[PDB]
This record gives sequence, C-alpha cells and structure tokens, in this order.
Amino acid sequence: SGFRKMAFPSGKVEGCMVQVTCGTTTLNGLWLDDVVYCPRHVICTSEDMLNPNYEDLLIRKSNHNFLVQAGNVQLRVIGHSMQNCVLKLKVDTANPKTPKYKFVRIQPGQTFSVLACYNGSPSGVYQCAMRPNFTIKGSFLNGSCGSVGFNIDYDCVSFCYMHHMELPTGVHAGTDLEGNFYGPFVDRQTAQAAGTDTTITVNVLAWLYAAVINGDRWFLNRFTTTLNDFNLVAMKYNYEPLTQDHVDILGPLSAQTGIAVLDMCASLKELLQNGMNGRTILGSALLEDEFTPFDVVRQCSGVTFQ
Amino acid sequence: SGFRKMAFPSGKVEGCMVQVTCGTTTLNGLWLDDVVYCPRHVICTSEDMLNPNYEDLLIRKSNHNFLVQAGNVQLRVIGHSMQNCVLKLKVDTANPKTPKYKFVRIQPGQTFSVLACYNGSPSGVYQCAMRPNFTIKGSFLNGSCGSVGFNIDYDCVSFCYMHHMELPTGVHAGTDLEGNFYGPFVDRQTAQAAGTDTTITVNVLAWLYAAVINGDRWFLNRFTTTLNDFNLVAMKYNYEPLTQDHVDILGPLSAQTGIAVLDMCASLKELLQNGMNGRTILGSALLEDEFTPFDVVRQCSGVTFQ
Ligand SMILES: COc1ccc(Cl)cc1CC(=O)Nc1cncc2ccccc12
Ligand SMILES: COc1ccc(Cl)cc1CC(=O)Nc1cncc2ccccc12
Repeated sequence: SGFRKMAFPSGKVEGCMVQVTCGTTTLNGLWLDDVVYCPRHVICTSEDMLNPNYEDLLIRKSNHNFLVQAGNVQLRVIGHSMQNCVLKLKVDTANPKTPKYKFVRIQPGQTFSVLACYNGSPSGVYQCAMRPNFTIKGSFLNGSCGSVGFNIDYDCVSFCYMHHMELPTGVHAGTDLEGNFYGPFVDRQTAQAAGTDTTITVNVLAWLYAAVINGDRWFLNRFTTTLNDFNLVAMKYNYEPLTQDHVDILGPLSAQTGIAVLDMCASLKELLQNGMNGRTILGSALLEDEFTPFDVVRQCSGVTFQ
Repeated sequence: SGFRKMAFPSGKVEGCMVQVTCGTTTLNGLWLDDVVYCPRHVICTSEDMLNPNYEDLLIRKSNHNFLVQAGNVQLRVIGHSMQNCVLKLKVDTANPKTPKYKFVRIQPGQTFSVLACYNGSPSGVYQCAMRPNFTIKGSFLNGSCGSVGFNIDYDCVSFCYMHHMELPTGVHAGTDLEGNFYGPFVDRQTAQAAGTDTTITVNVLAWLYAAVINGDRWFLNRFTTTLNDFNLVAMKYNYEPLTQDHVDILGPLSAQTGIAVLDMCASLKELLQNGMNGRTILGSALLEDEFTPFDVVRQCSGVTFQ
C-alpha cells in the first residue's frame, strides 16, 4: 500500500554522465558508445548568449578545444559535429558502461525521471511531467545543463530530455537527444513566452484510480456524465479535453477498481466545481497530474527492471 | 530555480541488492563484503507469522537451506547468524561492487531515500521521512521486504532502514541494519498501535525558507513571536515543539534569506491559525514536513556525490 512520486533507479544513467569543457564553459555530457552529447551553448561565452551565431562560433573551435572528463578518465575528441541544438563529440574510447538505449521524443503529459548533474557528477533524481506547453517544472541550478531525463523499460534506457535553459519565469526548457527543442524555444538569452499551462486530465483520472486502490473513496459520487458534458466543464477550468484514446488507456484501471471511466469523470467534475473542502486525496490537497496511467499500474503492480 | 522531492542517485545501492530464498519465502537482501543482510522472517511460513518462535525456527535451518542470487550469480552460504530482527548470511564471495558504507540509526524527522526492490531487482526510488511515531509512509507491495533506505555523504553510503512489514493501517515499519526496530513494533502478524503522528516543525520551517529562496513570499507577515508563544500554538495543532537546537540548525537559511527564525515562526503561526485560504506554497496546498534543513541547502546549493 501507499503511493509516492517514484523515480526510476538511476544506476544505468550515472555511468554515462561526463564533464564537457570548451574554453571556460563547463557543463554535463552524455557518453554513449564513442559519442558524447551535450548542449551546443557550451561553445559560447556569457556575452555570446544574447545573440549567438552558433555556426560562426563553432568554426573557430577545433577537436583539441574540447575537454571531456569521465571522473578521472580523460577522453580525447577526434571529431565534432552540430546536430540542431546538440553537439556530438566523437571520442577515442567507447563507454564500457553503455546500456541498451534508444532516443525517444515524448509527447506532452508523459512523465520521466531527471538525473540532475553538476560537473559530470550526480546530485539527485526526481520524477516530472512534460507540461502541455512543452516546459518542465524542474529543480535546476547553474551548471545543470546537459542533465538528462529518461525512462526505463526492462533493460532499455529511453533518453527523452536534455536540459538546456531556465526561462526568466523559472520554468525549464530543453531538447530531445537529436537536438530538437520541445516547444517553440530557442537557445539564446532573450525573453520567450511559454503558452498557457493546462492540467493533464487523463493523468488526474489515473491518480484518482490510484486513490481508490489505496482506500480513499470519499470523492466517489452517485452521479454520472457524458464525454461532451465533462469536456465542457473541463475546458472551463483549463483542463485538457478527454478523448476516446484516453478512455481506452484507462481501461485496465477501470477493470481493477470496477469504476467506469465516465463514472470517475463525474466524480472529477464535482471536485472541479465544488472543490475538495479542506479534504485530501493521497495526502494532497490539490488534484495531481504528474502520474500517467502507466505510472499507476507500474507502482501498484510492482514492475521491476534490470 | 525550482524545488522537487529529490532522492539520492541509487547506483551505489543497486549493485548491493540480492534475492534471498529460504524454503519457499523469497525477499530482498543487502550484500556488503561477504555478508548478506535480510529480514529474519524469511525463515517463516504464512502460518508461522501469527506467533513465530524465531529461535526454534532458525535451528531447523542449515546453511544449504538458504539460496542467495545476485542476478544470475549464485552465492553459497557458509555461515548464518541472527542479530536481533535481521539474519546475517556469510557467503563465499565478497561483493566487488561494495561501496564505502556505514550503518546509521537515524532520529525521527530525518529523511532518506528508499530503493524499492522485488526479487532482488530495483523498481523505483523515492524520498521519505521517519515520522515522529517511527513509521514511514512508503510505497511497498508484497515482496518488498528487505528493501533499504539510505543517504549518501560524498562517497559514503549510509544505510539507515530495512523494510520489514506493513501495518494493518497501511503505514510501514522496519529496522536499522543491526536489526533493531524503529519504534515499539515486533515482527509478527498482530494488531500493533502506532502513536500519534505529529508534524515535524523544523522541517516545515526549512521548507518555508526554500519557498522564499524560490520567490514565494506572500506568507511573510509583519508580526513576530517568541519561542514559548509559538510552541503554545504549535502543540495545539499537533506540531513538534521547537527547541534552541532547531534554531541553531536553521541558522544558515536565516542568513541566506535575511529572515530571522523567530520571524519565520510568526509567519507559520498565522498559517496554522488562519490557513492558506486557497493559496499554494511551492506548488502545494499543505504545509510540507519531509524536507530537512540539510535537504534544502543541498538542493538550493547543488551538492554532488561520487
Ligand atoms: C540565461 O542563461 C542561458 C540562456 C540561454 C541558454 Cl540556451 C542557456 C542558458 C544557461 C541556463 O539557463 N542555465 C541554467 C539552467 N537551469 C537552471 C539555472 C539556474 C540558474 C542559472 C542558470 C541556470
Ligand atoms: C502481514 O505480513 C507480515 C507480518 C509480519 C511481518 Cl514482520 C512481515 C509481514 C509481511 C509484510 O508485511 N509484507 C509487506 C510489506 N510491505 C508492503 C506489503 C503490501 C502488501 C502485502 C505485504 C506487504
């Protein structure tokens, strides 16, 4: 019993973090096979960040201008290339700790674990969701750039995020491992607008199912609703509209609890209109949207990894 | 910027988890040097749990009755002994992945990371606090027994908790690594009472300081208070009394924010009496007490580990 904001074990990722230094800038890199991945703004100075011409800046750099350290192991750069917003440094040594991995571009609403790193060394691990406006509400300080987000399916590590920048609003933006930003952001120091941040409705429903599994049932009501009538109320409170694909994903949780998805939607509709009235659900006084349906099944069934 | 419930990286602990089987019971064990640590109720059947005589049950077992698996590596038991509520199995192979470690018995209010394991394999990692009544509000399923809680100081892993049982109330109880239970619990299947669970006041204050660091300042008031007048209100709301040792621990946070500890206590006193009135602090509608002063400094200054 119980429910926690649970992250994946980070051991397979800790062995891939390295320190990347170009000139005077130092940030984190990801060492897989004989390639190191890192944010391309490592080649910039503080003055370049206002309006950097990355192509012109990169041409002034050679292989010997990049210093890659894996603890005390010095890797020698024998080739460099720029793919979108990431730098790919070819090194002479393949990482012996390379796990089975793939690069994945996630969709908004999906969750992943972040291994926050500084100077190539791990600081901590936490779980977060990609917001509908393609930001993340992380915990990052200066020097955390190049920290990665990931999921684990069995023996395979799926890398999905590389941290690049903190916006002036305090939220965080980054890219996939091919260097494509999530959202409309660019890697320069300028005011950038993130869109409206909405609540991930399918995740809230999954969390309400977790509450029922763990014994919290006070919010269950006798009313029901339809999909169109629920979405009319959800959009009023800046909730994402629910689709039939979302209903299909929630199927296994409906079966385990015996509560129809539309019935759970009716309970949520009353929580949106009437509030929680000083009560709590799973130790929280707010509706939580950082747990996917898969996260709930994983935590409540005990899925393990290599 | 930002603040998350952050766990330690678990890599150093993942390499120490093994599977322990005695007869038909299988749970997790901790492999350090050539000794495996596991809960002693691994030698029990389902019927023994109601009123087990561990001494009599252990005498019917020999070294070859214990099966220890480290993935696919079979460890041979060459000696066994019972220390309080843990079993110490001497094996023939020393763990090559043994990190620098120590055994520590923590005090209530301190936090640690839990590596939840099943059949010797990691499932996830989360951060929690030892409640004042010596329980933890974890996330555990059947087979998680032997999962360990830990902290990391630089290169040293401090093991502080081994999971033993879920109480009928849904909270969790366990021992230190010398086999001494935290709290008045015993390892048998019987109704057991946990005391009143109080809020860890020094942790709430540390979290309010974290909120100020991250830009949330609406709760700061113009009033002040004394230590005796605050404790009179705190005890009314089942908060732990604040002592001078707590004030000394909060010193570095007072300096960083320029807010005196007693001034922060006055803000907390108004939050206890007037509530939060639909507002949030660090994305939460409840006062949070699972962050120690050390956790706040660590997250807001970027302390790293090996
Ligand atoms: C304003 O600096 C820019 C501009 C553009 C780009 Cl692409 C990258 C950066 C570097 C950056 O934002 N680093 C940080 C990332 N996370 C958290 C941070 C917390 C404090 C200071 C820097 C933090
Ligand atoms: C009632 O079983 C007893 C009695 C006494 C003792 Cl010493 C140990 C046990 C085993 C136990 O509680 N296992 C579990 C530990 N965490 C979570 C659990 C969730 C579901 C089922 C068992 C769970």
